Amino acid sequence: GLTEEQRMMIRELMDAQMKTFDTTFSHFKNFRLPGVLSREEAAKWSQVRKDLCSLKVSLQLRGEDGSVWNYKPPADSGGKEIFSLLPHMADMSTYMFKGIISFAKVISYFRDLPIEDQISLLKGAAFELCQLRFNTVFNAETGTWECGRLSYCLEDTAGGFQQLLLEPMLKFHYMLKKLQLHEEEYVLMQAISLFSPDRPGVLQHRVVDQLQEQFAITLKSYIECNRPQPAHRFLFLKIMAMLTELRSINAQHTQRLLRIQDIHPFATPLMQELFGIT
Amino acid sequence: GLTEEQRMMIRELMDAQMKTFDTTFSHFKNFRLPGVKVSLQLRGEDGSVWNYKPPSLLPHMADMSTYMFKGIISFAKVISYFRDLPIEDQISLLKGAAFELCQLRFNTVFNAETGTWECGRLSYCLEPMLKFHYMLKKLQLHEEEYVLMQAISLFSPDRPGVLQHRVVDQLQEQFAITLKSYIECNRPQPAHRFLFLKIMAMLTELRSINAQHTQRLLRIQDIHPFATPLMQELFGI
Amino acid sequence: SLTERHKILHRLLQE
Amino acid sequence: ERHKILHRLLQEG
Ligand SMILES: Cc1sc2c(c1C)C(c1ccc(Cl)cc1)=N[C@@H](CC(=O)OC(C)(C)C)c1[nH]nc(C)[n+]1-2
Ligand SMILES: Cc1sc2c(c1C)C(c1ccc(Cl)cc1)=N[C@@H](CC(=O)OC(C)(C)C)c1[nH]nc(C)[n+]1-2
Repeated sequence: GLTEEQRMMIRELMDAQMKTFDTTFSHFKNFRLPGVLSREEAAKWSQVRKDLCSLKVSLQLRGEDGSVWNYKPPADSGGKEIFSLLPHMADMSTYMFKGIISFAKVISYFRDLPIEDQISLLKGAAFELCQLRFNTVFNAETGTWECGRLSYCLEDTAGGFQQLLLEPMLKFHYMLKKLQLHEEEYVLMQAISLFSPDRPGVLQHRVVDQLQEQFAITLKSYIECNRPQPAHRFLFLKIMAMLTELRSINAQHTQRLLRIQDIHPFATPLMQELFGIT
Repeated sequence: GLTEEQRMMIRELMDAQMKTFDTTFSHFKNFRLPGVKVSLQLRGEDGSVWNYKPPSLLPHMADMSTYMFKGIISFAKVISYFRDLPIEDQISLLKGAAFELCQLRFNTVFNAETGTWECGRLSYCLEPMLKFHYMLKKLQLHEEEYVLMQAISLFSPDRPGVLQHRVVDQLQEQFAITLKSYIECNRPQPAHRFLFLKIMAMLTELRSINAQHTQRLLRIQDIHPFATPLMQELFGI
Repeated sequence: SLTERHKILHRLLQE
Repeated sequence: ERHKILHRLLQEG
């Protein structure tokens, strides 16, 4: 069984999640939407095109009457149009980041850390925790993140499923969903991600490293206690490998975000702080 | 192979169509939108598409119809034979033919393979009205035939309130004779057999569809208000 | 007669 | 001051 120190750890993480994750997105109310009836510089525009072509999503808005507005983005012509979704996604990301900051704030182990390490941990893990929360609303049968009345649908092409697996962020979401994790495993993953001692700017490397290990030990014990099936022999290491992949996707997304921001400013004030944009 | 009077008649009609039919809906603006069974697609210049799937659309359609009606009033005003009529007969003629000329203009953007009226920036995807549209489209009419059908409908002497019946009747006959001559001298392929008489029959069917729609809307407006001020005038509501 | 009941239509025809 | 919004969000209850 789990130790009571461990059962309480999970209880505090789960209460934090319940209080700070708007799973129905019912309080995401104000956001921008794409309009209705709307040398080195050129090399930078080229790379950003290849960044933005990596993830093609359509936006679905479902009304309370059952009607649906579907937005299909334009195909890459010669500029501007490739950015039509960026305001909306900035508002969506900023909304999610506020939720992650609120999650970290209610964790005892986080509040007790020096504030500049709190800031450093959040700047390094914000995208990762948002993606972990996004995985819980990912419908792998429809390739859709179901965000209440909003839905983000992967645009299906000629290659089908195997084409989507070419994008590391997409392969991440499919592979994690297949692990069929419980809410408790998800929230422990978020804690291990948040308390990464190796983020830039963390001074108390040893304290965070020790806390990260206690979350990892609690995750290992939870799996042993509630999933005794020999089918889950390596589940814990499989989760950890997903976290290693999330760090690589985090680095690539940061680099991509920065390039897009250079040629077309979109980041909200909170995003600017999280990503180091002046 | 037309007389100059007839060849001129078609020129004025075709120039009027070109100047008053916003085929792309490029100037349709400030319209109400569903949620803000017809499916609506709104296409931006960038190639982006907003699609509305139904479960509310009536306000939008009233705005779109009124826009089309404005184009049809503008069409009539730029035709010499219409402008020379007493204003009261101009009004009576436009009240009786507005729905018909809009449906004729909508038929020219109708795609019968998809059941979609493709109006540029707007598209409407899917009744005797539907039947009319599929049957008219099958005739593969030219712009010249459509615009003459619009004239024959516009200059209907039997419309309620028309006073100069004979003037309007003699004008209609001259349009109908010009249509007949156009087809004989410009369309010999056997698919277009009896085309003139077939068009004249479609116009009679459009007359009945117009009657049935007016009666429907005169009753619905009592319960659900949607008609724009101009629609209320045109349909006698 | 028709002119006063059709003020908008009359306006659009005149303009 | 580089993290004014983050500081405020962490301070609030
Ligand atoms: C404007 C912004 S802000 C942003 C993104 C964009 C585009 C992108 C993104 C960036 C680069 C490329 Cl090439 C593709 C997407 N991803 C989202 C994740 C998301 O909200 O999308 C899914 C819901 C998972 C589909 C995200 N997380 N954190 C941030 C800061 N962003
Ligand atoms: C609210 C309104 S106002 C209206 C309509 C609706 C719905 C309908 C209509 C009414 C009844 C059904 Cl059974 C179907 C459509 N049609 C339009 C024109 C239209 O949309 O044409 C195509 C369909 C594009 C050819 C039209 N013309 N004049 C009027 C008064 N209306």
